[PDB]
Order: sequence, then C-alpha cells, then structure tokens
Amino acid sequence: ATRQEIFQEQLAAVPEFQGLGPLFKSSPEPVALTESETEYVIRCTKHTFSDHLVFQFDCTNTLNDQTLENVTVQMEPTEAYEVLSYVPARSLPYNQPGTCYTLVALPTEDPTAVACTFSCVMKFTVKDCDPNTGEIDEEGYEDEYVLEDLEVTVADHIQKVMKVNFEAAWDEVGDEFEKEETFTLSTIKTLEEAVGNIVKFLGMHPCERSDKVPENKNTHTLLLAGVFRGGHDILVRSRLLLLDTVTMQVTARSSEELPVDIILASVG
Amino acid sequence: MPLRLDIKRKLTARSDRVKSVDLHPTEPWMLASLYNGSVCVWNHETQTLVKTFEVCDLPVRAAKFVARKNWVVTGADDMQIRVFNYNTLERVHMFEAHSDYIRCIAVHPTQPFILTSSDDMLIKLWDWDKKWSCSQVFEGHTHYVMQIVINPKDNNQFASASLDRTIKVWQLGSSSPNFTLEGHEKGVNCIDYYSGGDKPYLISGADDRLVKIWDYQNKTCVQTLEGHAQNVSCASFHPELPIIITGSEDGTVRIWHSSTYRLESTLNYGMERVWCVASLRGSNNVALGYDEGSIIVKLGREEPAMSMDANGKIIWAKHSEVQQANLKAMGDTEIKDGERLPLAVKDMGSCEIYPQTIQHNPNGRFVVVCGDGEYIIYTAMALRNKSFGSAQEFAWAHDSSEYAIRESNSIVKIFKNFKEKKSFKPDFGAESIYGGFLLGVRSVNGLAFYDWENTELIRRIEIQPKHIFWSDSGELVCIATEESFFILKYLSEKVLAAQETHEGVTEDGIEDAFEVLGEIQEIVKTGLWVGDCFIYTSSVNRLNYYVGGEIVTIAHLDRTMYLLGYIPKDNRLYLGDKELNIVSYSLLVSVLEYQTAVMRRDFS
Amino acid sequence: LYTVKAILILDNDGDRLFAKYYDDTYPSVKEQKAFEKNIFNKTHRTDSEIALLEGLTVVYKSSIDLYFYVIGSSYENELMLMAVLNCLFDSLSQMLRKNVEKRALLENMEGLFLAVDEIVDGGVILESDPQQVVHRVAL
Amino acid sequence: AIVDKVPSVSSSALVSSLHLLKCSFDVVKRWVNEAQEAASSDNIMVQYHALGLLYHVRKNDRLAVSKMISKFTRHGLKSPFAYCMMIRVASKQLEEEDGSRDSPLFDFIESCLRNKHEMVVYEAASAIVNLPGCSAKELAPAVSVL
Repeated sequence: ATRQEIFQEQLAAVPEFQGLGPLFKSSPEPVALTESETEYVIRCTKHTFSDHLVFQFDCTNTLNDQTLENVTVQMEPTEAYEVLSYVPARSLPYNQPGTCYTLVALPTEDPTAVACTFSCVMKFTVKDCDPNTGEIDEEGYEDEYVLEDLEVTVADHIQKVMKVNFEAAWDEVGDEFEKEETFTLSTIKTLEEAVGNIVKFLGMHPCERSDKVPENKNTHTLLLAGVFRGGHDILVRSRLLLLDTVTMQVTARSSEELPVDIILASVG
Repeated sequence: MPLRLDIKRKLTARSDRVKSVDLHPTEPWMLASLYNGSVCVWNHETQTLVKTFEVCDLPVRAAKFVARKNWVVTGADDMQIRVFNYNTLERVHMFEAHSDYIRCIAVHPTQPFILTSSDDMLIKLWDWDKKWSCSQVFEGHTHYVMQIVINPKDNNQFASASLDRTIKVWQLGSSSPNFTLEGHEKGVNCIDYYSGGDKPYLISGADDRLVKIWDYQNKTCVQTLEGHAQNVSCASFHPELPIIITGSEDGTVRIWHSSTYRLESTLNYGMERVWCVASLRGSNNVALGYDEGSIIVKLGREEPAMSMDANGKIIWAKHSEVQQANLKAMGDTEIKDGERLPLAVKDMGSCEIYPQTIQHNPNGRFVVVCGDGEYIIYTAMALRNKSFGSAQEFAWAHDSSEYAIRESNSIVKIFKNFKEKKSFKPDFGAESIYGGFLLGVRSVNGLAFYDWENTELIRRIEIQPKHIFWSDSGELVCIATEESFFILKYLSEKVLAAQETHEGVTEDGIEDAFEVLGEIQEIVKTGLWVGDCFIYTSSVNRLNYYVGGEIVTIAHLDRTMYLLGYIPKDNRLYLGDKELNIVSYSLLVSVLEYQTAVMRRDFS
Repeated sequence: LYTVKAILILDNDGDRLFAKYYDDTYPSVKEQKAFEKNIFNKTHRTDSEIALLEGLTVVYKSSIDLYFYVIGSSYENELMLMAVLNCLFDSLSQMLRKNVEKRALLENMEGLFLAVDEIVDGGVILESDPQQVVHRVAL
Repeated sequence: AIVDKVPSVSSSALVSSLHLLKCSFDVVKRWVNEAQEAASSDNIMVQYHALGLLYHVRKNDRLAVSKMISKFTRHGLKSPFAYCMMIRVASKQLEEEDGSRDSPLFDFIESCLRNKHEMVVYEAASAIVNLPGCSAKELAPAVSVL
C-alpha cells in the first residue's frame, strides 16, 4: 500500500472500475507514450495493486491544431493479464493533462501472467480549434494514430526487501520454489553485462553481504530481494561463478509461481 | 540552384535557318518554315515526317495549323495564301491577301479567325467562314508589320510589334491600336504574352540586350532587365516554370529565372540564333529554329510530391509550381466508381525548396522530401521540419527508422538518427542505391545485395533495373526493369548457416540466398504491392494485377496514371490523375487473399 | 529593434519641443515632462560617455544651447548606438551646416519635423547615411 | 516592393509589416518565400533588416534555424549589424545547451574574435562569462585587447 497506494486512491475517484485493489508498487519508469513533443504528447505512468494494474495516462494533447475527443486507449497483451477495459479521456485540449486509463486484473499463480507488453493505438475524433474563441460542435472526424507500447515490469509491482528469515527463507524458497537456468560463458568472462540486466531489471537488493565488487572482483553472488504483487514474493539467488569462464547458477525461488519463470526472463 | 532537372534533348535535326515554327497541338505535330523555301511537318516522336510541302521555294515566312478547322494554313511570300486541308494535305484554296512579305498570323480560336500582319505596313483580318473575306484592315503603321500576336487571353484584343520600336495594342473598335507605346530603343521585334490569365506580361524582343516587362492593367514597364552576353535574339517566358529563356544572336541560351532572375544556366547548341521559338501550351516541350538546325527539348516531371496517409489524406504539396502551401485532404463523403469526388481546403506549408520527391515514412508519417537537392523531412502534422541535409541518393530504412544517403560524391554514408552507420560500409561502384528490407547497391549493371548491418554480397543478378518495390513484409519483391519484370523469393536460413560457416561467393553474391521465381515481361505505368501481390499499372493503361498466374485488368484507364491509393478498409482504390480529381474503384482485398491462401492450401 | 523608446529635442533651458515617443508606457505628455525635469535638468549642460537610468540606456547629443536625446535600454551595445546617436547628430548637423540653437528651431521649424520622421519612425531607425540623406532629401 | 533594387522602399515596406504584425502579420508569414528570393542581399543595412524579420519568424521555430545557421554558415554578412543580432541569436540557441559549443560555436568565435568589429568580439566575450573559465586562457587575450 505504497506511495503508489496513494495513487490507488487517486485513481479511486473514478467509478468505472472493474477491479483495483490497493497499490503494491508503481512503475519503475514512466514512459512517454508519445515521443518528444509530438502532435500529441504522452507520458504515461503504470501502477500495480495486489489485484489490478492501472495505466493512467498523463498528458498534453499537444497541437493547438487539435483537441482530441472520443478518446479511449487500446492495449492489446502478450504475457498475461485479464483485460477488463480501455479508457477514454472524454476530451483533451491543448497543453493539458487529462486522464485516460487503461485497466487489467493481474493473474498471479500462473507461469507467465503479469509482465506484458500491450499495443497501443490512440483513437479519437479529431477536432480543429480556433484558440481565440473556438467552437465545440458534435461533428469532427476520427483518425487514429498508433501509440506506443506499454511493457509491464518486475518493479512496478515489487517492494525490494531484506528477508524475514533469510536463512531459512532462503532455503525454503528453494524448497517449494525453484527454477533454474545455467549458461556457460566462453567469449567474455564478465558478470557486468549480466549485471546491467539484473540489479536494474529486478530492482532488488543484491546481497546477504553479497553485493559489492570494486572496479574488479574475483567472484560474485547476489542473493537478492523483494516481494511481488498479489502478496507473494519473488526470490533470486544468483551465484555467478568464475572459474575463469563464467558458468553460473541463477536461481529464482519464489513465494509466487509466476515469478520464478519471470525472474529468469525479466532480469533480461 | 541545380540542374538536377529535366532537360532532354528531345529531338534533333541539323539543317538550315529555320525561320518559323508553328505547332500542331492536336496531335503533337510541328510545322516549320525554312529559309530554303521548303516547309516541313514532322512527327518528332520517331523523327518521322508527317508531310512536307513545297509551298513556294522562296523562304516561307508564316505558318499555322488550323486545328478546329482541321486544315492547315500556309503562306509564302509569293504573297499568296495557300490553304491545305491538312486532312490529307489536300490543298483547299488560294488567294492573295497581303501583297507584301507576309510575316505573321495570329488566329482567334474561339471565334473563326485568321489575323495577319505583313510588311506592307498592313494588318489585315480575313474571315475564313466568309471564305477568306478581308473582313477588316487594321492600320496605324509606321513600318512593315513584323509581328502580330493575339492576346488570345483576350483573343479579342491583341498587340503588335515593330522595329520602328513601337507597340500598338488594339481594341476591335480601334482598327488602329487603342494606343501606341514607345517601347524599344531598337525595335520591337516581337511581342509575347504571359501564360497566366491572372496577371499580364509581355516580353518583347530585342537584340539590344535589355528586357522590359510590362503590366498592361496598370499599363507600366514593370521592369527592365540587364545582365546579358550577346544581343538577345530572343528571350521567352517559360510557361511551365518561372524562368526566362534567353536566346541570342549567336544562338546563346541563357536562362534567368523568372523568379530568381539569376542566371540559372547557359547552353550552347551554337546552332546559331533564335529564329523562332514555339512552345507546348501544355508548357513543357518547346522548339526553336536555329541555323545549324533546330533542337526540341523535353523538360518535365510527372508528378507533384505527395504521399498519402491511409486515413485518406494524400497530402501533396504545391499544385505544379504553386507553393507547397496546400496539403491536406481527409474528405468526408462517398460516391460511385465512375463518378467524381470533393476535397477539403486548409493549406499548411509554404516552403521554398522545389522538390521532386515525396516519400512517406513507413507509417506514412515522416516524409522525406528532397528538393533543390537537399532533404527536408517533415514532421508533418507538426508541419515541422523534421530534418534536412543535401542528398544525392536515398533509402529509408524501410523499417521506418533509418535512412541511408548517397553523398553527391558516390561513396556511402548512412545515418540513423544522424549517426553514420558504418557497419555496412562498402562504398563500391554503384548506379543507385536501394533500401527496403534488403540492401541493394546497384552497380556495374548489376544489382548487388547487401545486408543491413554489415553488408554482405548476397546476390548479384544479371543486370540493372530502374526501380524496386518490395512486398510488404519485403518478402516477394518486385523489380521494374524496363520492359521486363521479375518476382522473387529470399531464403533466410541458408544465409544464417552459411554465414556461420563463412567461406562464400559474393562476386556473384552468394548463390545461397535468393531464388528466381518467375518473370513477367513488363511495362509499368505505375505499380503496386498489395502485400506481395503485384497490382500494377501498365503504361498501356490497363490496370492489372498479377494474380494467380493471371494478370487481370480490373480496368483500363483513359490513358494510364497514378495510383491514388487503395485504402483497404474501404477496399478501394483511389485513383489519381495529377489534376486533382480522384476516382475510386473498390475491390476487396480479401478476395485476393482468399485466392492467395487457398492456392497455398488454405482453403478453409 | 525599436531602440527609440523615445526621442527628445530639448532646450538648454530644460524643456522639450519635440518628442516623439516611440513607445509610451507611462502615459501622457505630461509624464514625459516631469521626467525631463529630473533628468534633463540634472544632466543639463553636461553629457556622458555612458549614462543609465535604471537599466535603460540614456543616449543623446548636445549643443551649447541645445539638447538632443534618444532612449533605449541599457542592456545593450554602446557603440552602434552611439554611432547612431551621432548618425543623427551629424546628419542634421551636416545637413544644417550649423549648430542648432533655439534660433535654429525657430529659424525653421519645418525641418525638424521633417527630419524627425525620416530616420526613425515612432521607434526604429529606418533612415540614415546622413550625407546621403542629406542629399537624398532637400524636398 | 520586395523585389526592388533600391532597397529603401523595400525597407520602408518592411517596417510597416511589423505593425501589421502588431495588428497581426501572420499572413505576412505566408510570404516566407519572398524572403528567400530576397534572401540574396547586398546592402549592409538592408542585410540587417531582412534578418530581423526572419528571426522573428523562425524564432517561432528552433529547427529551421538550426538550418539557418547553416544557411548563414555559408555566409559572411553585408550590413554587419547583422552579425550582431545573429550573435544574440547564435548564442541564444546554444545558450540552453543547443549542444556543441565546440565545433560550431567556436567557428563563430574565431571569426568573431578576429574582427575589428571590436564590439562583436566583445559580444561574444561578454556572454561567455564562465566561472571556471570554460577555456579561461583565450579570453584573457581578448581581454588584453579589451
């Protein structure tokens, strides 16, 4: 019931809902859904709750050419979410936030079910402006412009942590939960690439005193933490092993099923 | 600014001092009068003589085609008028109008008339329906009548040039001019009109090397021009472009822009002096008599720059030389295939650079437009300059996110977002460059295939083409290569392996990339990918799509044209002229697809 | 770039008989005059290389008996401005071939007016090259 | 007016426009083209005048300007004055961090530096007020000179 919870509530004033929950964590990065000063400009922020995720869309329908009307947001998904609805910002005039939303409920115990990329197309009936003194009339015609993808992260949902019981938990999480991938690294003997994807993608803490490396270091383990949405946790141990090639054991162990498969992917 | 432009040495003949030229529009025949005394009529197109006539053997000063009339008018300086019905070359009538050297005829087209000026210091009007009556005589001379031109604009009113340096403009109710103005400081050789109806200029010629522009409505010499290299035998209004054609008494061409008024160029066919000129009224082809011969040149593009968003706006810019200021068209309504449609009105733009390419972004979106030799890319809705630079040659990285360039040297640099892509950097002999999915460098009468990340000679095929269109997803691709045409498969996997293995053929490219599926022997007016379907025009004006082993003509077109755009949803094709009336014929893409799939065994 | 906020033609005796307020921002004729009182007076009978009032540039040519002024913003180039300041100053001078006085003005009132319009027209300096000018006009 | 060789009148024409800009002037905008035909200039003052307008025009627009710069880039300047507005200008994009001081700016600067349009040199100098000395050194020569 994060900062992001406040957002769960902020979102709450609307009542067209088709489920929400309480926000779990929010976006690790807001995405401009329309690039740099477009005909219309979008920056988007994504919010995770224990039950649903809302993408609430922040913006300045840019051109004074336009006001966009009959606005709703399409999203179309690859890696699960049940799609309840796409939201229409009834009207959006120039240089101005208005809100449009798109809503999903988050499946949690499936292997592959909350990280997703969704495909966006903006629809509107496009109406011209006179800014001097305008006119607002029923007529005007649609064109649709394709909008940017939304990808959903493994950090919009997670609180990164330190364990309630690492020793035990550490093992335990293995017990019930554990999936694996091995690579043997023969052209590069460096973590670092891996490292760029892992600290940063997961947004969790490297550790159990196994984080630190100077501008070099012989060996490394991140035994790493945070908790996933829907309550249950997602746990990772990365033993990176240097013989002098790297061969490595990445473990994801989880207190949630969907995360073990996910971590191994997500980290990338 | 550059001659990256159409100049064609359209047709040639070396001959004599061909004094006079007169045009047959209605069938592009041309009539020429010589200082030989023989006159000839040609179809230039194949350098073929339509007819020649020995009207006299004295130099024959004046000529007309009377198209309405279907007869051709001729006069030689036996002071007689000889008529042929050009509908053979069967000679209708003869009589003596003007009894002195007959210099010029100007004709009322609307109204059944033949106006003549002659050296007798007389202008006579004769009425053909009255059967060559001398209906009226226009007089107010001071010298031989050297030239008559009808302001055809107001046919009705006309202007006269004499070398006593003066110009009389007349009203019918003035068998004399309305006035005379004191033009030349030499003599007024010639008088000519300003193509537009809107404004009014004449140019008049002298060898004094000074040009004066005049506005009739005010009645001013708008301005007087200098710069010249040699007595201007003639100078003319470009009716296509805003340029000034200058001509000399040595047969010098200098062009000044009738907008820059900067010497754009000098050309030498030192075929000596500008005796005559006559111009295509369609404003594109012109001929002039020179001494050493004559030459005709062809000077046009076939299109404006426009590209269409599949919502349904073909945004073009300009009209023909109008400002770019005019783009738009989402329309609003529907009507029958044969019948015609309405446009919206809301310009944007008012560029300067004069283009000749438009190409959409791969999502319509970003157009890159080149003109004056540099590329302005627009942010379009934005009406923003998306970007600019100078070209030579181009490929969008088809993906819609990079672009390539051929620098006016010839050695490649490519930019993705203003970053050169050097991962790929052959710079071999080329011819042209092709982008798309798969890289073409057309070189050494070959077309050579390249990667997108490093270059690879994927294949080389036999010859060079002219154009490529790629199917949509690239896959089957269509290359236009004169009469003849091919359809191909590109097979990936081989490459992946081969590449892994490395050891290959690339002189030929590698024979383990592409396959030659079938070829149609083809002439293309314009052509289309519907996916991988080649829907095409032929310049034989049937619109056909090659489908199923079949090529079918959906329809045949007036004469052939430009493919407006088929907005699939609508399943219709919008057909496009170049004169801004759009016609649409619906198909229904599915039908094609239906066919495609089933053959593929996707019957269900 | 609209430099002349205003231009004033002034007595020794601290008065202004010509001013064309290229742009006004504190109203009135009046309000200009009060300003004169401070400013001119204070300055009176003595000039500066540079002078300022509050971020605005204060410009102008004098005579023993007469004062010339231009106002602009001190936020910008002395030299040109000067060059201009002179350009006027000279032009007229040259033009006149005489030092303006109180006399000059009465001596011919018209010329001032006429003058006034040609270089600067409310604010910006259209016209110049004083000799040129001088020749350029005479009518 | 736009086209006439005796600049003056043309100059006369321009100023009016401004008020017309007051009034509006947008349609005036449409005219950009004329500007170009005009863009060729050979009278100093005059050279100056054109730009003033222009700037206004493009200044509603970064982009072109960037090209403009290029436009002048091939170019030196007739009725100087032009140099100066351009300076303010030339800086003004750069100012916000219109990236590279380095190759462009500098080009300008050597040139700027070089002139006996001491003011121009100054103009550059004054702006570059940099606490660490962006390139402290050079400035001192300019300065010496000052």
